[PDB]
Amino acid sequence: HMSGLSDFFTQLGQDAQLMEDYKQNPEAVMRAHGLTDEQINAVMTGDMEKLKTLSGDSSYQSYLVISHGNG
Amino acid sequence: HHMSGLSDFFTQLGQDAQLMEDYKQNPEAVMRAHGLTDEQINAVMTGDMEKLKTLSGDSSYQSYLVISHGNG
Amino acid sequence: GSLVCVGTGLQLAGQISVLSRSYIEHADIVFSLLPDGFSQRWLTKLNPNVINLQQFYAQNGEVKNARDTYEQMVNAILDAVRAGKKTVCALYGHPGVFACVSHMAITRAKAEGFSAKMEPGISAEACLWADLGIDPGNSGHQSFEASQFMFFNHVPDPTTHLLLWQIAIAGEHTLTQFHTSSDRLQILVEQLNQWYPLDHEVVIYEAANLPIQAPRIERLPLANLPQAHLMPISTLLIPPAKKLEYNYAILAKLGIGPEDLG
Amino acid sequence: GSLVCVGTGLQLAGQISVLSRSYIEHADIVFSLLPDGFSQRWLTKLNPNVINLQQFYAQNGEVKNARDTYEQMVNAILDAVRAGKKTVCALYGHPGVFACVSHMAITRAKAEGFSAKMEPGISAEACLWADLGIDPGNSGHQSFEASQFMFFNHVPDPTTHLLLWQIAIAGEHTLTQFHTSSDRLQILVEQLNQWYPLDHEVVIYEAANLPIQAPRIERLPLANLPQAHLMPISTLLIPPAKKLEYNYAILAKLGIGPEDLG
Ligand SMILES: Nc1ncnc2c1ncn2[C@@H]1O[C@H](CSCC[C@H](N)C(=O)O)[C@@H](O)[C@H]1O
Ligand SMILES: Nc1ncnc2c1ncn2[C@@H]1O[C@H](CSCC[C@H](N)C(=O)O)[C@@H](O)[C@H]1O
Repeated sequence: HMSGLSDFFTQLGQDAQLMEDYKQNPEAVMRAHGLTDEQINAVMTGDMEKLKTLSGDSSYQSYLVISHGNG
Repeated sequence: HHMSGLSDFFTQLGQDAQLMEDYKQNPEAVMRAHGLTDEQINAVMTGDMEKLKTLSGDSSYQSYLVISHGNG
Repeated sequence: GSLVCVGTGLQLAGQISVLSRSYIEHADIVFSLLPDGFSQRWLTKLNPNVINLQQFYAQNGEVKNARDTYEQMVNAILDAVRAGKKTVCALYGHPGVFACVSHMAITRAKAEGFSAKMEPGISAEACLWADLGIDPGNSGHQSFEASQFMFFNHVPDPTTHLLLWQIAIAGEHTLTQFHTSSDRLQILVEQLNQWYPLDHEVVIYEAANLPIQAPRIERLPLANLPQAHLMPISTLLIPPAKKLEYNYAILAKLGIGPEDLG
Repeated sequence: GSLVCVGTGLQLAGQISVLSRSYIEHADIVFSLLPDGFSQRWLTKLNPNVINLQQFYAQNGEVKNARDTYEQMVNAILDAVRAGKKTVCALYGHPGVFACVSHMAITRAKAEGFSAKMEPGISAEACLWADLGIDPGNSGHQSFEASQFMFFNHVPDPTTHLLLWQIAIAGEHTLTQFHTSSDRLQILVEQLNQWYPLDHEVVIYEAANLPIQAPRIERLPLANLPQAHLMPISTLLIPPAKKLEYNYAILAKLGIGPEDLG
């Protein structure tokens, strides 16, 4: 399910022609890239797992504090 | 020929990390290996290619900022 | 071996340099620090031999220093280099912009006499200028870490476009959790209110990581910041509060009259 | 028609984003402001349908309103768009960093109801951090156009990494024509001396434009800057002159002291 989305998102972010065709008709362009009705819907509504991973904000913030707090 | 050969080569070299690693190992050998003449290799090795006609439009940009904040 | 640290930009797949993409394809081993699974899947298809560096962040049941977190990451990268491997680190955005792991690894690799370099990438501020149609050179530009701006003395030039990075965790500390993030942001607003009106429009910016989503460009008065939902990927833009004024002292030296400035 | 402004970075062919390269490939027509023949040749082979905007710069001497130059560039771009062409405007580095043409063209295209956007690129800022292994986030970062710093009132934060762009033409004006350029940089040096001592080490930086050349990273005392040989591509880096000091007032509001930082 997410393996097909991932491969379609990679092409879409690289191809300027696909980016334009997608803008004009996103539903029809996703059908033509072999994407299920579940997958189309999830993209159109925005209701789709973002797969966000642990950001290093707190580690970078803390490191900066520890660096200039040693003087 | 001279300028076309240098442009094609530079373009390839700027795009390919494999080629760029080899060029740092043996600059003469890699250039010689890509059909560049000794005259082309010479222009590169301790020669020109830099300090050659450029136009970065800094004057027109600095003037634009001055008159757009000049409030006159 | 060797070390090349590269940025993949913020957008999936399309925002990397042709050269940086080339470095990853041909790398013997890749150490990744990417923000989501889509970009992790994309990297792995480029080069299968990927070691994911976020295993080195504190996991469930652990508390870990930034020092030990980074030391462990650098050590892992340097082990592959020590083993004679053509090693590439793949960070999101620009590997040397508001990130220290790559700088640290490159410093250590050179010290041990290995060849190590950083390849610039497209950072969040680079995305911001494009998405908000703002020129940082127009009236100048300042970037500060939001917490550094609170803990240390940074005096901003309010003629400039000011970026406060990592705005979500502004003033965060295991000893300041008696304050809510809203409470800390209220303290930051009091501080900014020294140069910026409480009704001064600021922008919460979040560059898109996927090509199917628009960026977050939320405009709101400075006073409403404490009630904003902020993400780890939020950057705060504070446009100029003041028009540029002529520098009459330096014009006088140069012999220019203000009326002669177009 | 549509408009997309892209940047090619500073390094020939390899520093352009994969997606920015594709927009050029597929464009019906490309308007270029590339600085040199090598990048012009590379663009040409990607897409032969190129129009050079460099023509619109003052040609018969030097008395043209910069607003008129840019007005004509924007007009030439919009004429291709108005004719229903997939228009792409290719700039060096980042199309929107210390440049106004792309923002202007995109503003006027939007205002005329055309699809217009800017793709971020790798700027001279971004190359500097990588080449000098400096993190703008470490103690903060400030960017000013050198001449804007002299003619207008900017306050530098000497705890930050301060960049003066277009350093070569610092103080250039029709009224300063007969100034010797060392005279102009000497005034800038005196001005900067309010915050930076004269023996303070500064860096003249020039990112490489070709893969066969290493960057210029010239360290020298601020005092020697007027004697320096400077290029249109020169950027001046002024590292911090001061350690970060604790913001005691904000620390007390948060309920922590300096001893808690570290
Ligand atoms: N998608 C995004 N939109 C806006 N800012 C972002 C962002 N992703 C990261 N950032 C900024 O970067 C901080 C993390 S530090 C890492 C930044 C990264 N090296 C870069 O070049 O952008 C965040 O707290 C935020 O301020
Ligand atoms: N090769 C280079 N190395 C260092 N700075 C450079 C440079 N090319 C341009 N610059 C800087 O940029 C100024 C021109 S304004 C154009 C900047 C371009 N849009 C960018 O993203 O970088 C120069 O005066 C200088 O300050």
